[PDB]
Amino acid sequence: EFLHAQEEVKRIQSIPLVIGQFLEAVDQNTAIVGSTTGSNYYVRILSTIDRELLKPNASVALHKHSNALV
Amino acid sequence: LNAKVRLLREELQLLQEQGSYVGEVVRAMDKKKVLVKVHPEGKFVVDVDKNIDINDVTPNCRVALRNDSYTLHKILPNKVDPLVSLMMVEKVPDSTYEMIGGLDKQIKEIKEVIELPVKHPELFEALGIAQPKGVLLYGPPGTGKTLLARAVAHHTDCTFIRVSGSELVQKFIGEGARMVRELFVMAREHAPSIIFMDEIDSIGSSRLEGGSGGDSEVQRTMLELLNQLDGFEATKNIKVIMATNRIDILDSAL
Amino acid sequence: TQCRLKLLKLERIKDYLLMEEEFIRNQEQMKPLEEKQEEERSKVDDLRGTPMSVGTLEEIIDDNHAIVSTSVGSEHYVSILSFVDKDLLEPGCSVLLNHKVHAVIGVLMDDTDPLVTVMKVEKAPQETYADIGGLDNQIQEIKESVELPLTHPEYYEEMGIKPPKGVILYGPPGTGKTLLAKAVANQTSATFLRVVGSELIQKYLGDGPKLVRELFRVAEEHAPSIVFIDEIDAIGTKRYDSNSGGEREIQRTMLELLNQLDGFDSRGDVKVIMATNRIETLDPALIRPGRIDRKIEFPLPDEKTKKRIFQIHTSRMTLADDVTLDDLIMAKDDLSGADIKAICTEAGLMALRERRMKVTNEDFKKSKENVLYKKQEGT
Amino acid sequence: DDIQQLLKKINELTGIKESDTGLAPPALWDLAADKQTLQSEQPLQVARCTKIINADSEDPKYIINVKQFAKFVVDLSDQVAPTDIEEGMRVGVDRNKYQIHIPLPPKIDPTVTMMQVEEKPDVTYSDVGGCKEQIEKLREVVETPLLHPERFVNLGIEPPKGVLLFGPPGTGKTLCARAVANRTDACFIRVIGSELVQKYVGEGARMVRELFEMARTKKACLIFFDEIDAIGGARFDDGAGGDNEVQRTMLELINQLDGFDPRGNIKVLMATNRPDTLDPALMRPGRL
Amino acid sequence: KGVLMYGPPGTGKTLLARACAAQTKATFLKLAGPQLVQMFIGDGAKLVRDAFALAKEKAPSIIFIDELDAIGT
Amino acid sequence: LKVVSSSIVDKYIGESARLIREMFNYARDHQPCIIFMDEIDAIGGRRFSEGTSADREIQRTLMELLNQMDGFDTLHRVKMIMATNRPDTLDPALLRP
Amino acid sequence: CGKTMLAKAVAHHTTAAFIRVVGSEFVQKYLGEGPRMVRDVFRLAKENAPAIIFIDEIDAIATKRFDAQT
Amino acid sequence: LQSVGQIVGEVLKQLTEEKFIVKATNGPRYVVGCRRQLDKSKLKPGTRV
Ligand SMILES: Nc1ncnc2c1ncn2[C@@H]1O[C@H](COP(=O)(O)OP(=O)(O)OP(=O)(O)O)[C@@H](O)[C@H]1O
Ligand SMILES: Nc1ncnc2c1ncn2[C@@H]1O[C@H](COP(=O)(O)OP(=O)(O)OP(=O)(O)O)[C@@H](O)[C@H]1O
Ligand SMILES: Nc1ncnc2c1ncn2[C@@H]1O[C@H](COP(=O)(O)OP(=O)(O)OP(=O)(O)O)[C@@H](O)[C@H]1O
Ligand SMILES: Nc1ncnc2c1ncn2[C@@H]1O[C@H](COP(=O)(O)OP(=O)(O)OP(=O)(O)O)[C@@H](O)[C@H]1O
Ligand SMILES: Nc1ncnc2c1ncn2[C@@H]1O[C@H](COP(=O)(O)OP(=O)(O)O)[C@@H](O)[C@H]1O
Ligand SMILES: [Mg+2]
Ligand SMILES: [Mg+2]
Ligand SMILES: [Mg+2]
Ligand SMILES: [Mg+2]
Repeated sequence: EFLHAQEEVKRIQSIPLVIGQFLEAVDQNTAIVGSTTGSNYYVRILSTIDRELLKPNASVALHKHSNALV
Repeated sequence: LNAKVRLLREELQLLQEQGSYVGEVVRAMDKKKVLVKVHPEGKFVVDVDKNIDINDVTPNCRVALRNDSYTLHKILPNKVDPLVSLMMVEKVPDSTYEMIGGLDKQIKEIKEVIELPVKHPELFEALGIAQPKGVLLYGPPGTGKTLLARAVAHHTDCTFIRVSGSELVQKFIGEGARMVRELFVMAREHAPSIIFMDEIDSIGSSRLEGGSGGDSEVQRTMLELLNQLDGFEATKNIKVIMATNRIDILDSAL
Repeated sequence: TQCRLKLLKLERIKDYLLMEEEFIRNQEQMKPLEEKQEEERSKVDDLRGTPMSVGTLEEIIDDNHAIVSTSVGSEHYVSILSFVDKDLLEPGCSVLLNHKVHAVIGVLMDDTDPLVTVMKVEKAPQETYADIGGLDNQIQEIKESVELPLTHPEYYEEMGIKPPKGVILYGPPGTGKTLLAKAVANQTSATFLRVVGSELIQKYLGDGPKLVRELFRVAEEHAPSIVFIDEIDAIGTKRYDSNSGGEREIQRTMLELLNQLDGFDSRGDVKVIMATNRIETLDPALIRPGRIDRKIEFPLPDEKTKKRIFQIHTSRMTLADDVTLDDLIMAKDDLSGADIKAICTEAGLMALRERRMKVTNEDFKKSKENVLYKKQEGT
Repeated sequence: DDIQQLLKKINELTGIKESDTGLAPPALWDLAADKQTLQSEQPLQVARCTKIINADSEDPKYIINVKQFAKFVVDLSDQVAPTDIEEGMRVGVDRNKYQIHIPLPPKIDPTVTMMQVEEKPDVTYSDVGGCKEQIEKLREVVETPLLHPERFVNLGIEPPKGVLLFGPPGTGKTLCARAVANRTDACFIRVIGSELVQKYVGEGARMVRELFEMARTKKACLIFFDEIDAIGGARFDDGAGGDNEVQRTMLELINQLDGFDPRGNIKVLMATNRPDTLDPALMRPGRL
Repeated sequence: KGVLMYGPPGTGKTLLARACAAQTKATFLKLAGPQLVQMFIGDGAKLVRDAFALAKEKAPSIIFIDELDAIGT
Repeated sequence: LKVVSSSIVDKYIGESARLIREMFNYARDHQPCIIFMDEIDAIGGRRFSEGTSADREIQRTLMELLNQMDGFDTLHRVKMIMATNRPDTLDPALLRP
Repeated sequence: CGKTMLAKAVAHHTTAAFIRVVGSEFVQKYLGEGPRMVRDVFRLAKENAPAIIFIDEIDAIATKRFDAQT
Repeated sequence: LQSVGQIVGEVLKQLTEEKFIVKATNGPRYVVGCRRQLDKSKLKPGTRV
């Protein structure tokens, strides 16, 4: 069921996504991103993600209307 | 294990709120309302969440902000100050007394003019003389006039402000016309401070014509303004350094 | 005496007011009057709503409607809502619109100016007159032009004559123009604006008149004010290249100053003090009697005066006994109170290279010889 | 102490501060504002008409150009007669169905120009000496035609429009105008010569343009160009576009007191002190 | 193609176009020289092109440009 | 292509560079091709090094034009005929052999 | 003289990644999209090291004057 | 009246086998899916879709 939950997360990564730009961590799962919509955001990061490919200034995907860094 | 898996099954519902806008606090009102500037948009006066004091809100710090009601959800970690940043866009690379050598006599003199009045102001109040501000260096270009200036500020432990006027700094500082005292607004907050010039004509005699005194404005004002600037004369932490190549050219008013 | 015979009636006015309010609160909803008012005020934060969008009032329609410009710049013909002082609604003012309904809930905020932090000064200039040595005529017309009309406005009214409007302090550099400025900033306790004459030239065209417009406006908002302009020469002699149109743009900057210094717009209670050391290069129309009324001149000090100055900076020091004040004064000649303080300051410093506190007769010889090459060299 | 008790209880039963009003009458206003929420047409998003497709047709159409800067074909008003709204006229539309509703209050553009309007100063015609032809010339051409317009039309003439005041500094060019400014009791709009020098190319000319648009509506104005030397220049070529900016603003001022533009009935004072500088086409009769 | 009218001021240049545009009845397009100078790049170019295109829709037309000194050398 | 230089200059936050970049794309595909530009002086000024935003804004579209003539992406069957009545004002790099 | 001449040579023999950008590509219509366009060309050079980036003209990018109002 | 409009953008760069990265007309870039009736060889960094 830990495995189940990891299969169940997936849905959030449903296409289509909005490419944005990671800016900086905050806590151990929340970060500051910037859509290519112009705005910034303070969103939850999706658990189970290579936590440290995340930093440099890497491109990321946000979940259209919720903006979760998936 | 139960707790962990419970979290991950519940998470999919946590990831549905529309997120949060990051604005910056401009300044607070009294009614537990705060004036906040949302990055890509205008400004909004907003309520604050009860868990964050109105005393932790401070003009210029970054704040989260609910994606609908716009309350101050949580204070973000990253405060943003330009003088801290601007100085890194001039890249004037600070050095040490070990790097400037073969000057010596000069090093020892600026220590009597900048180091002593910052560290031991009691020596000039006891002697009975007013603290000195203007300090003019001069010699052919590339004799270490800036190299020494960078250092002196590094051992004294003051903020070092290269002034140049370039419009790039005016994004960090404010508006051109009034921008004079506007610099002293940033120096004073990080005092003690050494505002630093770089009188051009370190490249030619075309900098001594066609305009007729282009960088001798950054000091005929700074310095005229630095005898009677606010109530900072009591504790004088803001020196000013300019450096030419030719000491004959300075405008007689200097 | 009579003032309490007046009180005995003022109180009754208030006791009556208390009758009405104390009864009509309980007639309203059997509660305090500020508790009913607080029921309403919380209900107004229901109307007001959260957030509150800042915007620009562009124009007022008499009908209690107004065209405002939100952040986007999109205009909206909205309505002017409850609990708004319509006398705080001028064009260009920042207003609080409802984020959702877009109607001016009002200007419930103290919109700030960052130009007043530059122009105004919250000083305490240590130098008061009595620290200006031996220039005494100078010390007074000034008091008759600035300080005295604010202390004793009954003399001028009793005589039946307007107080004089502005002064120009002019003379050779160093003599004490800006020192007199420090003195009168200290005392009067009027709002004291201060702008150097050079600051009236900036890169982009047209701002010259604009900066000049907004300098007086500031000083008008805070009346009674003093507007000192240190070194008004720099507007009209030294230039900076940055400005466009060259000298023609300098003129229109001056013509603006020249109007809003006299002009048409019925101003009042803003003194003006213009310092300068080139007065012969000012457009006469600027210093026309009735625009500026008194031209104090600052000649180089005498010999006995030049001794009171050199005696005033040395007063905070401890001089060795071999120091003859009268030998160092006459030694040089044609000293400004700036040169005097420059010889005092240097020598006192020579004593700080030696770790002493006795400025010796030789500290003043080295000093006097390093301010003379200073005057001789770099000319 | 007792007058301080007076203030204490005044606050205990009114209470004001950094609050938007005195809070005394607006407590009921509140209950009219709950009728301002029901007012659903409000908010009304403001735009401008630019082109009427059909007018004689049963179905008028318009082309609204809103502030999001997308353009819509729209219906006519839902009540206001379709005779009122011509093209150009700024007009407010509803934001849901971009339905034109309320004609304006046009020429927003007046923002700085707004502030040139005057509120009567404190000098009268007795406070001025040298009352020769000096002041009797000026009244004759600027004050008398607005108080008694019947005696100029019965004779069959038309009095002259503009009046140039010029003299050495401090001889009452402004004083004699501070004077006429209040006694006239007709709309008075003085511009300061330097305030028409703007930053951006041909913004100055816009300023002038908006100034007469505003003065033609208000029937019978004065405009009092004080100290015109800025934008008072005289055409000339030499070098790299000398004063080409300011110069063009003047051509706009010239052009609106003499072009085709009949113009309403607005008088104009110009007080220089350096008439030697004014452009001849600005100076000759029929404009001054 | 088009006639110029130049000379001293006030001799009656603007008076002749008034009389011309009221006696002929054609489509007469009034344009003053400083109305074409806009602050936004190229917008002054657009208004000129529009003017001539609006004159072709209404042809036969007469465009009277006043104050050619607002477009110097 | 017959191109009056005054028409490919508009006001939309750096859009006027697009048409030059675009006007060339079009030529490369349909080559052979001639692009004629009448009164090149409109977008072929000097340089200035002091002017306003309007001027630093045309100075981009020019600089752009000057790199689509001789950057890397060499042109092949494209011909271009400029025309002017004042070639004293043209940027020396536009008149460079 | 052969600025663009010489870099054109150096772009044949470089035996490395070579990312060539036109001076004006950095500007564009959509607001904020300039900064994101810059970040990209470096995060691409970073990954593909060793790499030369070559901007053909820096006359639209690093000019001496800036009007803060436009 | 049954048809609608489609948003014109460009293919910035193919990601996996089925997800592309396309840019809108303005900016908002997307990770997007695609009709399986399209020749995946024609879609390539540069083309419009
Ligand atoms: N008559 C004087 N009595 C006492 N001190 C003086 C006198 N004149 C000048 N000083 C000293 O010199 C210092 C600088 O002089 P001040 O600022 O008055 O020069 P200034 O005449 O304004 O010169 P500038 O023409 O450059 O404005 C003063 O702070 C003061 O201590
Ligand atoms: N004829 C007069 N009668 C009474 N007072 C006069 C007369 N002429 C000038 N004055 C006085 O001169 C003062 C200023 O005059 P005013 O400013 O009108 O001159 P001006 O022509 O406007 O000069 P400027 O060109 O400097 O604006 C007035 O306040 C007034 O007291
Ligand atoms: N030749 C004429 N016959 C009759 N009246 C004339 C004549 N010339 C001028 N006028 C009168 O003089 C007035 C001014 O002339 P007008 O406005 O045509 O000058 P303009 O040459 O167009 O001006 P500018 O050179 O300043 O642009 C006219 O309104 C007209 O009443
Ligand atoms: N040293 C040389 N040997 C051979 N050919 C040369 C040399 N220098 C220049 N050229 C030739 O002259 C042309 C000019 O050089 P290039 O095109 O690199 O100009 P550039 O310096 O990039 O000019 P710009 O300043 O316009 O960017 C080249 O295309 C080439 O034909
Ligand atoms: N006395 C010195 N000791 C060490 N390096 C020096 C010295 N003088 C000059 N240099 C070198 O020359 C560079 C330029 O000198 P600097 O005085 O900073 O420039 P400027 O010409 O603006 O005065 C320094 O950064 C340093 O590398
Ligand atoms: Mg002084
Ligand atoms: Mg006057
Ligand atoms: Mg005419
Ligand atoms: Mg090249």
